[PDB]
Amino acid sequence: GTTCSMSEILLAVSATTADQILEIPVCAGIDFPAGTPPRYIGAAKWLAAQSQMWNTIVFNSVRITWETFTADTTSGYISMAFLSDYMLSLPTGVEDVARIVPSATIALKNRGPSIVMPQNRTAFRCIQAGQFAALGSAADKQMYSPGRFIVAIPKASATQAVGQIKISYSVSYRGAAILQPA
Amino acid sequence: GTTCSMSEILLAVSATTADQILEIPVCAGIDFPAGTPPRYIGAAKWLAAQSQMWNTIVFNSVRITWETFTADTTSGYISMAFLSDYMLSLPTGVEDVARIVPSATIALKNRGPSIVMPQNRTAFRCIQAGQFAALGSAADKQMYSPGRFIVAIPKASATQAVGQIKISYSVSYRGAAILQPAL
Amino acid sequence: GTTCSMSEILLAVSATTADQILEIPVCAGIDFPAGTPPRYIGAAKWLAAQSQMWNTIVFNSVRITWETFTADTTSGYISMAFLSDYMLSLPTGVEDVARIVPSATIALKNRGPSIVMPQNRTAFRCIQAGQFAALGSAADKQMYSPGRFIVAIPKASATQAVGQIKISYSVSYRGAAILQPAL
Amino acid sequence: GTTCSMSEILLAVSATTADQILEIPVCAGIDFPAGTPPRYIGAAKWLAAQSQMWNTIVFNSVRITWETFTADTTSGYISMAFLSDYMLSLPTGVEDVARIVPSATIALKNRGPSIVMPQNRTAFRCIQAGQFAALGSAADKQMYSPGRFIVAIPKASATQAVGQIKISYSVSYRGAAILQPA
Amino acid sequence: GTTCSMSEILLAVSATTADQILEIPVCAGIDFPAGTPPRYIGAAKWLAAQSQMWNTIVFNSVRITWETFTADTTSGYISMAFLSDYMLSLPTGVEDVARIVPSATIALKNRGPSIVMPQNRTAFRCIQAGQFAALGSAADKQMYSPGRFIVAIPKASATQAVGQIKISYSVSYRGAAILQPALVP
Amino acid sequence: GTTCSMSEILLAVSATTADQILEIPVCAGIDFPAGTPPRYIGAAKWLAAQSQMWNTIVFNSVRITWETFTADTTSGYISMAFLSDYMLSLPTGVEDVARIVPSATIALKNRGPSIVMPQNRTAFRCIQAGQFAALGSAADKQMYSPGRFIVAIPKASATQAVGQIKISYSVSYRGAAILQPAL
Amino acid sequence: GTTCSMSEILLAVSATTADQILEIPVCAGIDFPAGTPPRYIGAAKWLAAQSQMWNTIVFNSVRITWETFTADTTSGYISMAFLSDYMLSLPTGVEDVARIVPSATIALKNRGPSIVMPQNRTAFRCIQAGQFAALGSAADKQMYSPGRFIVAIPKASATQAVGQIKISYSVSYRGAAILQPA
Amino acid sequence: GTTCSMSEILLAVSATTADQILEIPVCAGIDFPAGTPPRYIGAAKWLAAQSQMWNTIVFNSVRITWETFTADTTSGYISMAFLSDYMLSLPTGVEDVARIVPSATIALKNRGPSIVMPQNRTAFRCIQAGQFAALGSAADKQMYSPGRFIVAIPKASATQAVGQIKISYSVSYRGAAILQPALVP
Amino acid sequence: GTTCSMSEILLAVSATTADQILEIPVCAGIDFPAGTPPRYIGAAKWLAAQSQMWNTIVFNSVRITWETFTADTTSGYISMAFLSDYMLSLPTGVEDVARIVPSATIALKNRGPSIVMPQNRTAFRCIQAGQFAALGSAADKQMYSPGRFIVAIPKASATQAVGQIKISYSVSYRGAAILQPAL
Amino acid sequence: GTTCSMSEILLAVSATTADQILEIPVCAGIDFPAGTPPRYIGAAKWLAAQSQMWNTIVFNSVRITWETFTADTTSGYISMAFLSDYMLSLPTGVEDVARIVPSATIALKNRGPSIVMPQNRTAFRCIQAGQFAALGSAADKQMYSPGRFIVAIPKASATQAVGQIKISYSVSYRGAAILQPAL
Repeated sequence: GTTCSMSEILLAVSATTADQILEIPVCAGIDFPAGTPPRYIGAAKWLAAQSQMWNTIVFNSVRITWETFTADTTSGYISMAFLSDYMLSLPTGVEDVARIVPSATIALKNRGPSIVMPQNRTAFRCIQAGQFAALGSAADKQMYSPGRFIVAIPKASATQAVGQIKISYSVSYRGAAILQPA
Repeated sequence: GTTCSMSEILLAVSATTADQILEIPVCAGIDFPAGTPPRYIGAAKWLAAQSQMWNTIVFNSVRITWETFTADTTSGYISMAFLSDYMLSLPTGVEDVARIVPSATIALKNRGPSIVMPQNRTAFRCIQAGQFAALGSAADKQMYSPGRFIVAIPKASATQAVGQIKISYSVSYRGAAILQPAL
Repeated sequence: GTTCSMSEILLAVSATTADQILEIPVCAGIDFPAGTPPRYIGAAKWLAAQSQMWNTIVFNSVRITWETFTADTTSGYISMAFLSDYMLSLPTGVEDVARIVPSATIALKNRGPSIVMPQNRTAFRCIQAGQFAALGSAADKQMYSPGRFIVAIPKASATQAVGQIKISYSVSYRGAAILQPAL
Repeated sequence: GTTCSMSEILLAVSATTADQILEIPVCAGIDFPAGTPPRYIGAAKWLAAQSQMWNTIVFNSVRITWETFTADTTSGYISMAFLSDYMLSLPTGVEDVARIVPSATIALKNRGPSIVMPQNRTAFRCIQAGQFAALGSAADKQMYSPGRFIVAIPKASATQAVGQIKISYSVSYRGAAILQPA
Repeated sequence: GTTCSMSEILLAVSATTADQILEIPVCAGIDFPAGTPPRYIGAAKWLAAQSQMWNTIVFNSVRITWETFTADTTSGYISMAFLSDYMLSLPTGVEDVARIVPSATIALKNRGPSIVMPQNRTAFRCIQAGQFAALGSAADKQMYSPGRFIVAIPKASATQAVGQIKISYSVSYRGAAILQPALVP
Repeated sequence: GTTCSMSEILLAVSATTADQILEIPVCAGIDFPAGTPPRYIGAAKWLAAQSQMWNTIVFNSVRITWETFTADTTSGYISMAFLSDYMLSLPTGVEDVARIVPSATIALKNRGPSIVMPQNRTAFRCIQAGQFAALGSAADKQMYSPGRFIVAIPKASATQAVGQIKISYSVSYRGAAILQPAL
Repeated sequence: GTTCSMSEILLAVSATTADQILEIPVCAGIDFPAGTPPRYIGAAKWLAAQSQMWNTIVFNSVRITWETFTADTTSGYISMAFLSDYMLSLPTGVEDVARIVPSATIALKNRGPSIVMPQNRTAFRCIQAGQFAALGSAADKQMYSPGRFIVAIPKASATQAVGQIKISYSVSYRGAAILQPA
Repeated sequence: GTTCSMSEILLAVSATTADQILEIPVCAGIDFPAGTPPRYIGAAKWLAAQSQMWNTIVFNSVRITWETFTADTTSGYISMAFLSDYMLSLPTGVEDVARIVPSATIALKNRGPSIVMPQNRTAFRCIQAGQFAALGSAADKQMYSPGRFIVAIPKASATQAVGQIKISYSVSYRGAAILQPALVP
Repeated sequence: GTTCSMSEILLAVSATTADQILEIPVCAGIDFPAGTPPRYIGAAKWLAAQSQMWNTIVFNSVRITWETFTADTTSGYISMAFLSDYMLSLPTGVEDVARIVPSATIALKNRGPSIVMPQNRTAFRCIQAGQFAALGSAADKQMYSPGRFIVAIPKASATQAVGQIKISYSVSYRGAAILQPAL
Repeated sequence: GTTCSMSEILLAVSATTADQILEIPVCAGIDFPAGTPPRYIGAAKWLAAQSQMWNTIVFNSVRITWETFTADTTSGYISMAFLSDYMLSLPTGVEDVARIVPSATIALKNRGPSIVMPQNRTAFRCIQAGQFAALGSAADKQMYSPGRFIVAIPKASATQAVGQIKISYSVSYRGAAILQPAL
């Protein structure tokens, strides 16, 4: 068992005429959009790979951050938040993602404070994304994940790139084994 | 980055009328016999999968162990050893695997001490088995691996199962990313 | 609530022309092969009985050991290992059980070090073997068990007895109640 | 070997036109009325199950308590006591259970002090209730049990429920094994 | 996240010619008898409401108590107990609820000691009663609850009121959010 | 009263086409197979003799060990374990002796760790083997013995010698007297 | 190896018209009069049995004592003494047992000081009484015993019981084994 | 529970033309020769009575002593000893009672050292003499007694009184209860 | 007077259709099977030679070990033990050598713990093997030796080599003289 | 001058109908069987090569280990030992290699303790195997070597592979020079 820390890109946000309501579950092995039908998005490639090696992972810390490709002219906001429960629905409406125990609206081109997950040190049996997408009930999903990490942006007049979002973490492994998934 | 520890099966040894000279490289991502042509054997499935997620792995510890399916009647020995260099040839002759800085001949059905790798804490950029099999020079291979883990058994009159060998380890990851391998 | 400790037999290993890939889940109440269709094997009779009395069990320690009925003539190996996760498949191939975070190949007639489960002190709601066999998803099974305890031996030319495997443990109960299991 | 502690129900007392003279032996594995012919009553289900797992049990502590389902109108008393010897007869007569080294008459609907067993730290080889009912001489039974726990109530004009009695304990196991009883 | 403490009524017990075998699961959000078909009973209205606001609840303490509306003339007993496991069946027979690790038979009109849950400080993701009634396996239900709280009384010749039972607790919340529940099959 | 310590042979194990399920009670005076009908086996001759002299014996320590006459060719396992209770049945099935609080499967020709009895310092009124075989209920037998010491080996194709098992102990006597046993 | 201590009867003395000159060797395993022809007398049954279990015995202490069944009317003396050498003859004549490095004449019905063996902590390979009676030379016998313990009483007019003599000891064993004697 | 200490007579020894081989078990409640058929002898009346009151007795100490009614003219010896095990036979032959871990031959009219039981502090469930005589196996009897206390004297030409033997003890009770004994087959 | 330490071979064990019950006395000067008629076996050649030089030898330590020539196929056990007394008979039956204060059944091809003699620092007048074989009573033999070192293996279907046993020791001499032995 | 440590194979043991009595001298430069006529066996290739570079070598530590290729069925023992003197003869008879100051009989398929050379820190002028085979008297050979490392196994019914033996060591060099050996 060994410890690890890295800063890595999660997703490349894109403004679009439709509203964007997005959620990224924090499994031991991420790499969504697993299908099928496809679900969730974002993928920290390093983590799934390194964690496909062990057997039990504790994350000491994790954070999500925003970075700006945009010119000052653009108008728009960007909400980020962190549900800790699966039984609840994904909120509909950015007006409603605006309310959370932890939330931010950094947008669109500003420094801005980094969201940080509330502490939760408990062992989490690692699984793969296909495994995780295959799961049915939320009661199942709560076995493997601290909770979905939700991000949302309102519609804009025309599609355009705007900038990456960037996870950072410290995580600690135990128990080495390399076998085929059930 | 997160730490991990597990006990896992590596291979299922089989006695055979030919001599058995076997080597298992210890990459960040194992799962041999990668081809082609196929090379090496053994596969800790959990490790390649968990480690295909990150980007840089340090193994704090690793051990190899023997376990017995055999009845007392069987005769035979089983040598295990750990070369730390690729420039050297695979020894030919079990009589010659008998000599090593670290070695054992537990065989064939006894408790027996577990081989353990000498300490080596340094960062190792993770790669896949197809990647690793594709490598040419040994000078390349030393970038990614601590060193091949060699095991050997002498010939017997008739083929038969005899028992699994079992790796254990503590390993520590950093840097998360999930991308397609270069060719 | 009371504490307890005992050394007890788990299974009587038998060499056979087919390969043997075996797994024994460590429930609060064991006594497999529960059916039906039948699954798993081994049975510490004392534990299921004593633990059918309480309601919540913590195991401070547990170990698995090998003992030899065989004559020296027999050839064969015996791998033992301990997966801590249900989502993963049972490895196929003794060559592949040879790799594990914790593993051994003591075989076939030697003292040999005892496998020991990595520490895991957390409360585990007790259930019965029929209950446990009835469970569907692995995500369910992880509620009640630390993890399956896998053992494997390679094929041999003719069937024969070879020796018992022997669990030992210290375990600690709380909460007394004696009721009929739910269906 | 592990330690344990729980609070659990033992029996549900019922007033009846006949006198009630009841005894509950404290084995390592309880779950009476074992037969046959049936003997004793009460059953802490958790304990027999948890203790069917080990091989040698020491109870650091144990207590018996009374709880009231009854309305104030009801009249009646309830004696509780703890013989430590099997060679002696079950007393006949509640008037005679009234005398003991340790005794109480809490009844029928009052707080009331909890009976507590005098200390006795010595190893006790666990057995099952069918095993225990099968035993003949008292000299045999003293091998496995600290002593019978007696409870008694006088007759009333009409049958009715009145309330549970509730054991509590701290107990400590050693030696793990799971085999078929002789 | 904030802490809270209250004393509140749970149910109003009623003697009846049938035997009464009752169980009240201790969810983060109670308010049974959720259906359908209806299951469980009792409802601490304050708790479900206050806890429908947060996201993760730890109960530091909880107790169940008996209070008497009855005249002295009435005869009957009342057992109270606390299973910590769902895999086990509801005991049948008050004679059998009489045996428990923790139990009492206060009945019917006496002071009587209060039952108290054994300590269990661990985080419990809050859910609603319809959610909870929708759950299938016991293995699911153990995710959300410490364990069912069982109460039982023997039959009597004629139906009548007898008195309330009364929960008390200290509980501690974290994580604020207010969203629509997911639809469990 | 005097103290004593010795290493001594207990039994000479023999592979056989039938399964071998064996138990050796640890009385103050051993020397089984007492009859009749005959029961139990093994006999530390020195101990019964020295202990037929006193009146009350405490054993501070005791261990059981395996030693190998066999050639490497033989296949087979050998389980050893230690029940502390008489009320329980002798397990049937070596697969089931494999599970115990304390157990080992050293077999068949390996160093292997020695089984050791869990500590139990309490006075034990000495009796003879005929006395002990005469006893009826288990509740009687628990007066005189810490608990039966069970050993088991699986069947093999043909009968053959394989090696002695070897008890060792430290024991401490009190109270000297030499009288005829009661019937 | 374990330690032990007990108080135990050795012999039941009997007055007789012949003179009584008696000796009791202190082997690791006593239980004389071993034959044949029979030799020596007295037997601490507990010791031979407990010591037939081990392999090497050291006696830290040992004492011999007198106890009185007799009425005051009886006349007679009783000498007790402890030779440490086998090469010497058994003294003939109670007048001659009267002289010793350690001796007493407690007789016949008095409290009286207990004889005690001079310290001798050295390992003594245990043997049985038949073994010991079989030995020829004294040089052989000195391998196994500290030395014979002699007791003697003068003749009286008529035979009668008079009282037991009573050994006490602390002894310490090592090395456990149970095999047939050569 | 209370402590106690007394000096009391056990038996009145009598010389006789037959050999005398006698044993007195040390139960919590003595008062032999219980029958039937009658067994053992001696009786400390005070102890059975005081101990029929409690429930669990530990004896801290106990001793046996000899006292002389005889004139100096009498010839004879008197052996006293203390077996701690029931599995063993009563020795036959005073010559054989002469050998013991603890023994004495005070006889017949002398001061003489008092025999004393080796220490053994462990709880002993009290029973009555009829109870104890009813017991079958020695393995049963070892539950209740430290061990039989044996005394023996050789034959003499004519029967005569010679003197009492006298127990002394310190003993400590716990647990008070007074109930009818169970009927052992 | 000088001190010394060496590791040396004692005997070369051979499986055989008859049972093997063997004992090796530990004299100051070994080199059995002295005759005649021949008795005992094994011979540490170095020790008799070096010790034929002095006059009084104390052994601070001594150990006996097992080493495996056999293939895994062979079945059989091997008991080793150490009687400290000559008055006792050689046990008959490997089942009976299985019981000892110190014992092991390592067999047949396993690491296995080394038997070690319990401490005994006392001066031992050196003699030769012919001298020692000439001795009659056991009471004589206890003058010169700590005690016989017994080893035993059960019968097998066909004769074959299986491996050496290997003594190790630290010993300390005093008093130098070189004279002809008495008859 | 630099330090070094490695685990390496020495030889591949083979059961054979003849008895096997083998010795491997521990020179600064090994790689036997040097001739002619050929003598000794085993070869740690890495060591001779690395040590052909310097001029004076001290070995801080060295160990020999056994590893099992055999099935449990095989019967046989395997003795390992370490003479420190050349003046003495190679023992004949595995029964006689059984006695040594340091010895083991792990065989044939068991964990088993590793033999270890007694400490001996003194400078040893390096030579080559042809050089060493050319030497005549033992008095010459003691200049360059700590002492021969002997291994032996008893005969078996049919030839077969059984397993490697495996040296491990820490060694420390001084003085660099690369010249042609003297004849």
